[PDB]
Amino acid sequence: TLFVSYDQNGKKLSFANWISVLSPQDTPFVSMTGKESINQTIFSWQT
Amino acid sequence: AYATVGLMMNAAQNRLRMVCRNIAHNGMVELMRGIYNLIRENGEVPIEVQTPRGMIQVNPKQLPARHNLQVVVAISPNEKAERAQKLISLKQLIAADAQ
Amino acid sequence: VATKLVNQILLRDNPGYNIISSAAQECLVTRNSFIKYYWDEQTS
Amino acid sequence: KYSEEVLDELRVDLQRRFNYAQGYVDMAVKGYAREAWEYFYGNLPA
Amino acid sequence: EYVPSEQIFVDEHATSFADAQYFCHRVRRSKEDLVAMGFPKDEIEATTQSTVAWSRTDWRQDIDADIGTDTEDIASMVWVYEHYIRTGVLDKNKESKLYQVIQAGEHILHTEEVTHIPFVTFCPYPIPGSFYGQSVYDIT
Repeated sequence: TLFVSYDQNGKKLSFANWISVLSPQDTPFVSMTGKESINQTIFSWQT
Repeated sequence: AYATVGLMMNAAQNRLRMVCRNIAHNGMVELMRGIYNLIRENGEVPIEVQTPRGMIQVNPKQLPARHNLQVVVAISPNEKAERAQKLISLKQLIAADAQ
Repeated sequence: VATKLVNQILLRDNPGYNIISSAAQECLVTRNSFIKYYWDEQTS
Repeated sequence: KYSEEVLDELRVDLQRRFNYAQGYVDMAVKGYAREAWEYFYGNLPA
Repeated sequence: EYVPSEQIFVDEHATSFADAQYFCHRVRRSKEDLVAMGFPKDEIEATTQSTVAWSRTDWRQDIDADIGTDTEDIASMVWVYEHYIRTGVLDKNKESKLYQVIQAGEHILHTEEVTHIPFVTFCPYPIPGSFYGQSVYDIT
């Protein structure tokens, strides 16, 4: 008796985490300056 | 090639035979393939045909593809003589059979 | 034809012995070495 | 052909790349090639 | 032509000429050829770790020496940056083609699309997943 079958909503879902942020992390130097690989802890050059 | 006595089973000779085989397959063949394309893509080329004896301007684009072409490198200086003996053997053979 | 062509180009025209011998001795100590090719375009 | 507004953009991407390529290949290769010749000439061992 | 390993540049994500996204060669060229391509009305046109590393493949020589013929001489020689790059000279929308590109100081002479990089490398004792191999030096 009285079958409505309208408001079940039995999915019972958890968090989804489709977030999107707009925190800038440009850092132009990482791309512009350059990149070198050294061995020791200290480096020196002459002028 | 010298299984007569020079059987080549020296780890010293083979750790060298590796390096030249690298230079062949990473280097030399990619220079040839490099050219065959470059040439296959520009200019007009002649060939001293002999049947009529006279440069045939072979549209280069008319050429085949690398697909179809095997290349070899590090030829023996004397491949000529061996090819010739192969030919004369083939010749004796083909003469042997009249069919 | 191809053979003739390349060979002529590489040895009889270009200094291919200098090229190959350079890209060997001037490689084994430099880790890699290079050979490069072009269509040249000279005009008098 | 290509708009000067494209070419003045291309110069930026082209140069930046070159900066990183130089910075890499120096530490990775040319730093060793320099001493490898001086070893070959027997200059290097002090 | 043979190219000294000192005059070449490649990106660190690359492992081979196919896979390279950016590559370059420093070339010494004549003002003549450049005149052939741009800027006729001016020819006064006038990196050291390359020059050092090559100059110390001997000692006699120095590649940045004053060769003596004055700069104005059309026959003068000049460094240029020839490049091969995969990039949007178009809109990124476009497939990322590979271009040959040639520049002098603040001038692009020429560009064209090309399928392939016109260079070959010789290498004994190669290393996988890499562009540059071993050397007899590294070993001895």
